[PDB]
Parts: sequence; C-alpha cells; structure tokens
Amino acid sequence: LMTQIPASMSISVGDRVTMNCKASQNVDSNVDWYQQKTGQSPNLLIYKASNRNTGVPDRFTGSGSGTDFTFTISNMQAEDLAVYYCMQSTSYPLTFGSGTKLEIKRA
Amino acid sequence: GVGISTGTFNNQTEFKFLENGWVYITANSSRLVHLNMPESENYRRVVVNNMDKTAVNGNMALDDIHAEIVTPWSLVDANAWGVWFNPGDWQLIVNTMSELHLVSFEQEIFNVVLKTVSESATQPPTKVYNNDLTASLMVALDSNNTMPFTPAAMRSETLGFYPWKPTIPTPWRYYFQWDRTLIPSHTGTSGTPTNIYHGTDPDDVQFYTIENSVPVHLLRTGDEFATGTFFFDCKPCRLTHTWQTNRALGLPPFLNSLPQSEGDTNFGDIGVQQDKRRGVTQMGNTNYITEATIMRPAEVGYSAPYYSFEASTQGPFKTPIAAGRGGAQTDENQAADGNPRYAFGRQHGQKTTTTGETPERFTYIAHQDTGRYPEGDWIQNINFNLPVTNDNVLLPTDPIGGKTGINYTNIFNTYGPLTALNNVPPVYPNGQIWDKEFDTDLKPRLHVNAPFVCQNNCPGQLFVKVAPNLTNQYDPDASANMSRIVTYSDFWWKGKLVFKAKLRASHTWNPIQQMSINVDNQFNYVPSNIGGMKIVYEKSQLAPRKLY
Amino acid sequence: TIENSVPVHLLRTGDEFATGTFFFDCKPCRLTHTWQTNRALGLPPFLN
Amino acid sequence: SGPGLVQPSQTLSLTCTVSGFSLSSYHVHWVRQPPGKGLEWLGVMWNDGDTSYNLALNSRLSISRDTSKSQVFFKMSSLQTEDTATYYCARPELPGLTYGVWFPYWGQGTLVTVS
Amino acid sequence: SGPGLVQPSQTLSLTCTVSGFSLSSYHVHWVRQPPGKGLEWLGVMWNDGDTSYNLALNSRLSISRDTSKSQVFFKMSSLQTEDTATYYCARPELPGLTYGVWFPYWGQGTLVTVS
Amino acid sequence: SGPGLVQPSQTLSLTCTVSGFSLSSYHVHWVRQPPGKGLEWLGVMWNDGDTSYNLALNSRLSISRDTSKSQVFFKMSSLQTEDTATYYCARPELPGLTYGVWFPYWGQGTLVTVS
Repeated sequence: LMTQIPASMSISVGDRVTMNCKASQNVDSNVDWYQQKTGQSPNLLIYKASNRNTGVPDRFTGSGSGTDFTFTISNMQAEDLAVYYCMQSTSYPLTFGSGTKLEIKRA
Repeated sequence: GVGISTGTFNNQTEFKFLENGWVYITANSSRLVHLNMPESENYRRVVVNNMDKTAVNGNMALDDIHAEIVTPWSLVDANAWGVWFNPGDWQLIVNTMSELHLVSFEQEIFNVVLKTVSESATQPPTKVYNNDLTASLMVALDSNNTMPFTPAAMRSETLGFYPWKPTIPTPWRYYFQWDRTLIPSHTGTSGTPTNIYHGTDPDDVQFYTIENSVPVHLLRTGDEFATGTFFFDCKPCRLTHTWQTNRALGLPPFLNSLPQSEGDTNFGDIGVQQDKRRGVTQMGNTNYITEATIMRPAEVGYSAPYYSFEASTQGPFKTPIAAGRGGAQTDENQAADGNPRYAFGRQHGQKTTTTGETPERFTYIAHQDTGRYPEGDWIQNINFNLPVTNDNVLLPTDPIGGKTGINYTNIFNTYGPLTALNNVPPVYPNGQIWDKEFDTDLKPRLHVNAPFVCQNNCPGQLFVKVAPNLTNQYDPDASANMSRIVTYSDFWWKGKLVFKAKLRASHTWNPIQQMSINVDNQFNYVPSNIGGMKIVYEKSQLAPRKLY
Repeated sequence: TIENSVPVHLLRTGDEFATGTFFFDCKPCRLTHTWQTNRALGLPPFLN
Repeated sequence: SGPGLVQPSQTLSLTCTVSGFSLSSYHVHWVRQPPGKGLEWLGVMWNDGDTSYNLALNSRLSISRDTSKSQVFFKMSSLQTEDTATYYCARPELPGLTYGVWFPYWGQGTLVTVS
Repeated sequence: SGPGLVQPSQTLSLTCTVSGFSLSSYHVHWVRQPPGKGLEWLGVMWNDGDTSYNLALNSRLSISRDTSKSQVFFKMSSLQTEDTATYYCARPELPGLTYGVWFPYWGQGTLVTVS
Repeated sequence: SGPGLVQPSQTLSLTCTVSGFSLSSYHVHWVRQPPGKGLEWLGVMWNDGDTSYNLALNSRLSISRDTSKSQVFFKMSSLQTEDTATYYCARPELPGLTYGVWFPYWGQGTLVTVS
C-alpha cells in the first residue's frame, strides 16, 4: 500500500523540499495530500494532483502520476509546520500512509 | 408410475391447405435440455462498475454501470426463428407467400430425469451417477405476466438450434432502479468530467419475486406438465418490400420526343424548356418545374439525427432508427444509417468447430430501398437565385461552431406530417418473433425489433429450477453456507406454433428474385466432416410490389 | 353574444333551476408513474 | 462507543444542524485515530452498506432531525479513540467513483474517548 | 437573505449535522444583531408559528436531513446582519413556558451579511 | 491481411477479370513466401474446405463478379508476406487427386505486405 518517507527534516523558512511516495496497485492519479494548516486540521490543500486551490493557490505544489508521487513545498512559513499525511484512493477499502515530520530548523 | 413415458418428440413442417389462398403453416419443434443446479441460493442484488474507462478523458460510452437482481432460477424460452424453422423449410414460405398472421402458441414438458454426482477423493476421482427417483424439479409458469418481463434476444442466449444437440437455458435477471449522470468528455478535455454514481430513489422499488406471485407445479418423474394454448392478438406483416421512393410517386412527365437507335447512350428529351412547363408545384418562385421539384402526395421515411445520445436516468444511450440504409451504397462500416447487426457465437454459426472463442458478426442491410442517404442534402434561401452563390446556401461540408465531423446533418429531424414507412422486416435465424407491448397509453407506432406485437397481452415464459437438497446441517433463514448435493436434471421440451398466410400471384411480366443455392454459398448448407454447422444468415424480404 | 344564442331562465326568488346530467366520454388515467427508462428495457447482461 | 469497558452502549452523537449533502448516504464522523485507519464507509440499511469489521454497523435517517447512530459498541479493547463527529464530509464513497476520491475539510478538534 | 439588495433569494443555511432536540419545533439561528432583537420564535407550518414581522416565515423538516430554510428575503433595507446559524438552541419557546425561559450556549462566531 | 498490426482487416483482392476454371472451387493467390509454405487449399463454404491454420478461412463466389475474400486477418506477428493474388491456378487440389498434382504458371510478381 502507501508509505511516507523521508523524515527528519529541519529547514529554514521559505526553502523547498521533496516529499515522495510509492505504491503497488496502479492508482491512475488518485494521489492526494492532507496538510494542516494547524487547525481545525488536517484540512486538505491540493486535490488529486494538481489543484493548487484550497484555500489559496501556490502554497504547495503536487505533480506526478502512477505508482509514484512527489510532493513539493514552495512557500514555507510559520503558518505550516510539523507532520503531514498521504492517502491512496482505490477500492475497498481506503488506506492511509504515515508521517513526514518537518519542523522549522531551530538552533 | 416410472414404468411409462407419456411424451412424443416432433420436429416437423406440415402444410395443411384450405380454400381460396389461405394456408396454415404449422411448425413444431423440440430440444433436449440440460440444466446445472444454480450454485447461488438467495436472491442477490449486485451493482457492476468499471471506471477507468469513463474516467479517462473521452470515451462517451464504452460502458455504463447497471444494477440487477440475480435469481437462482433459469429460463427456457422460445422466440427465435432458429428454434423452429429450417433453411430448407424457410424457402417455401418466402417465395410463395405475401403475408403472415399469427395464431396460437403452446408448450409442455415431459419425461423428466434427475441424476446425482458423488465425488470420491481417494479414488482418481471417478464420478458416480445413480438415478434418483425421489428428488424433485420445480416448474413455475404464469399466464398473468404480472412478474416482470423480458424476451431474450438482446444477446441471443436463447435455446440452441438443430434438434439433435442439447441446449441450456440461461439464468434469469432484470433491471433495478438507480440514478446516474455522466458529463461529456474528449481527448482535449482538461480538468475532470465529474462522473458520479447516485444511490437509489427509495420512492420506487421493485423486488419482483415469483415465489411471491405465481404457483409452482412440482415434479418427480413420471409426470408431465402442459400449458394450455393462449392465443395472440396482432396485425399482419408484409413480406414484400416497397421499392418506390419519392421519385415514383406521381405520373411522370410526358416526353415530347422519343429517342431512336438501339443500344444506349440514348436519352429522350422532356421536349419543352424549363420555363414553360405546366403542373402543380410547391416552391418560392417557379418558372421552374422539374422532375425533382413538384408536389408529392407525401414523403417516404424520415431523416433522423444519427449517433446522438440523449441523457436520462442511465444517461448515455443510443437513439434508435426505424429505417434502412437502402439507396446509400457508399456508407457501410457496420450499419451506417443503421442496419441492425447481430453478433452471436458458438451456437448458431461461426462453424461449430472453433478453437477457443471469438464472436461472429455480419451487417444485415435492409432490402428495402427507402433512401435516407445524408450526403447530397442541403438547403436554400427562399429567393432561388440560380446558379446559387456559396454565401446564400449550405453544404454538408460546412461546420457547426467550428467542428468537422458534424456537418449539419447530425442535428436535424423531420418525421412530422407526411412521413410513413414499412414495419421492420423479420430477420433470420437470429431475429425475434413477438414482443410485448408498452404499458403507457401512447403506444409507439412500431418497434425496431420485432415484426409482430400483441396489442393486449402476449403469452408468458417458462421458468425452471432444480429442487434443493440438504444432507444434515442447517440454520434457519441463514445466509451462511448450507451444504448441498451437487445434482443436475434433464427434461425434454416440445413446442408448437400456428401460422396463416396467403399465396401471392403474378400480374407482372417479370420473374422475381428468390432465395436459392448457387456457387456463392455452394455449401453454407451441408455439414462438415467433423460435424460442422453454420446456418448462415439469410435476408428475407424478397418481393417487390407497387406502393402508391 | 349569448343573448343571440342560448335561452335564459329568469328568477325571482322562491324558484330553483337545475341542469340535467350530461355524461362524459373519456379514456382512463393511470395514477402510477413509470420509472423504467431506456436502461430497464431489455434483459440485462449475464454476470460471469 | 463508551466509556469505558468492556462493551457498554451508545455515546456517539454529533452534529446538529446541517450535517451535509444528503445523497443516500454520507459520512464523516472523523475517523479515526487520526493516524488511521479505517472504516469502509457506510451505505443505507435492508441491505446497503457497509464498514470493514463486524458489528460496526451504522444507521440513521438523513431527513430532519439529521442525526447519527449508534455508534456502536463495538470491540474497544484496542484502546482506540475517535470521540467526534463533525461534518463536511466530502463524497463518501458509495457515492463516489470519480474515481473516488477526495476529502475537503472537517471540524471540531480533539475529542478523545477512553479505553 | 442575501447579498445584497433589494430582496434577492435564499443564502441562509447551517448547521449539519445534529442540529438539536427535535421537539416540534426548535431554533436557533443567532438571532440577531447581536445587540438585538428579535424574532418571536418559529412554530411548525398549515398553521403553527411564528415570527413577529410579516414575510419572516420559517420552515424545515426536523427529520434527516436536518436542515433549515429559507431564510427568507425579507425586508433588508435596514442594513441588519445575522449571517449564522449555529445551534444548541436551548428551549425555543413554543415549547417553553417554564415559565419561559433560558438559553444555554451557541456556536460559530461572526458571520456578517451585507446590506 | 494488412498493413500493419496487430490484426487489422481485409486488403487482399485480385484478380479481375477471368480468374480461372470455375470447378467449385479453385485458387491460387500465391501462396506464399515464396520459400513456403503453405495453405491446405480452399473448399466451398456450410462446410466444404479448407486451410491448415484456424481463422484462415476463405470465401468467394466463382460467378461474376469473379472475386476473392477476405483475406483475412489472420495472425501476422510472424512478419510473413504474400501480397498478390494472380491466377492460373492449375488444379486446386479438392478437385485433384490425379494423384494430385501439378501447377502450371502464375502471375504478377513481387507484391510484399508489411509485418
């Protein structure tokens, strides 16, 4: 099914990163991403890649198709932080992946 | 009881004659039936879905989604023309007869047998068979029609032809009520088409279940079952196509000069100019009265929008056509203006030795000539300035909204005041006999399926299922898995049908096309050394007649 | 103008006026809507 | 639901009022951990449904009063918690089959139900 | 409701789901300014009601889907604003007559509807 | 026949006119590679035939118009080529059984059909 890696990312504000995923059964593009937006949470951002809407465009960007997906972050601020989720949508049932964990680099 | 058998076995064609042209064609048939025990048990509702295909852009309909209720029962049914008739017998009907009338129908079932399979394990295994007397068979037949209706061939899973080969009925099923809506799409479409399912309107639900309606005679076997005869109610059908098109309606103009030499490039002359001709007309300004422009008593056929799918509960579906493609020789593919094209297999063609499987397909044209040919149609303004300038008229080459495939002809209709056409010609032997008539009050003027229609009510069908058995275990009203003894049972089947017809008579100077053997099909009729068979299609409406 | 056509009973009041009964001629009407659309006309395909 | 053990009754209710599109039928009770899981997405009763582990059944009328039930008991010895129950509630599935898919918003953060 | 002038249609809807006690019948759409006012507290239709200024009528089914309506048009030239619509929703009145009275909680702060 | 892949339709036609002795029935479409092979020599249809690999069926009327068909699809992934189709056309067999045999002349050199 779906898993979510890399992890342990500490970044400066505004910088980019790549987040990716891998899956078995061929998912077309059903790939989705849920992003707090801390509160009321998780409050999905981009629909199946790619729709930049929700709630205003160009905060992040998704792209790619098929068994893989690459999640991308253009504008990083204190309005987004910590850890996020991915889904696959296929058949029965639904399934979730687990975890990224990106907090602003503080040192 | 067991020491008798009450039935007889008949496939025959007997012509009994009467006075003054009325001839009863009385055909009988019969088949051998083998019937697996249905593996499921409870009534079952299923929804089928395939969407990646409606998902991808384009693909107007390569499929839709339906929901059905699958009973354990199974349907032996008539209503093909390959169940009783022979391409040997079929000849003498279509050459000599100008009309048909339907009369009466009946069935019975006799000399049932029930068998049993006991599968060993430590053995090879070998299949033991011991005839079981006390097991049972269920027969459920309604003449009320209350329980819902289908004929069967929208597919032709119907009984096999020939009467030496067994055949099997098919599991019985019917549509349920859901809702669906589907938005268009094409290759260049961007975004998502928004294809969605839509639950079920609870307001309207039909679970129809025959055990809640109609009796069931039960049979162990010495016994027989016979349905009495339920008549028909119909109007006749003509076997004679009408060649005259809107040209031949009238009296042709009078030649003022007759040509001379034999052999032809020899062309008579209308003899007057175009201006001075005299006659009735309908047109904006006539100094012109042509062979084309002139008043005709009415039209023939109708120009219909072709390949236009109107949306409804099921959304996309095709809008049928009642005419033939006659007059259009350049458009074929399969059934261009529509020419219903049967696809069957393994059972009535694709000669009976065929490795693996693959369907069988032939385009059945019409033999009726009514021209709907869309090419060569256009419109003018009311001024009639001739020769006409490109800006004042239309062509099939002109787009709509900037498209190409569309001409204008995909959006058009007429039908209204003056139109008429002939009832759809019967086809053979993949076609259909009779069809039940719609429940609403406006009663469409025909069907693009069957030749004949019962105006009141048609006879019902014959439903059959093996009777269940248990060894020892059970739970009351349980959808858990109850064990079972795998069995099967065979029963002979007979059928009878009554026709009435009139002999045609010559009044012409010419002979007329008939069906006959030749070398084109030299042997499409004679078996193949392995036992091969085909029964190739045959087009019958062979007889030209006057029209107006 | 009806005064050019049809009679007129006149009434001061104790009096009554009664039209005799004129029948109808009709065809019935169904109270039962038809749900089946062009999908449900036929025998559905067989699931394998 | 609970509290607390081993299988007591009811205590899952929200949200009134205007609980979503009534399509026959809908979600979402949030669902679940949140790290999981879960819950293969309710139908409508005789027979339309349903969820992925037995005795997870759900039932309710989408007319007013717009409500929910039960829910439910079920098997709680795994110490799992979803204590709300707030809506919008995208497309369920069953309806669905876009393909699928997607889930906009949610409401009413942490409610936790004891083991 | 609006926006914006002079009397356009609809746009008052919340809240789904679990909109309160279904007693036949209930409130509360918040109501109103808040400094006022207002609104003499809906019945149920033929004839049970109703509000204090004409064409303020309210109607809805308390079964599921639990919803509301209209509401409504009505006369908006006074530039007044209540744009939500969130519940609990105490005792209406009609039922009531404790005597009266009291109103616990509310939800979903400022929604403002234009003049 | 083809072109080109994987199994498209028709495109085998020659030769008009005077295509040979009409004996019920005859050949020869040349047949084949030429280094092979091939093709166990058509009958007449219901049932008289036929060729040595399935779905190789041939059919045509020996009356006028004297023609041929299909031919046919069939299984072309072996990159084989016979693109004509010209006659005389000796004794087929079926008729034959001289014993056999022999084949005088042919016509219309190389036509090649793509893989």
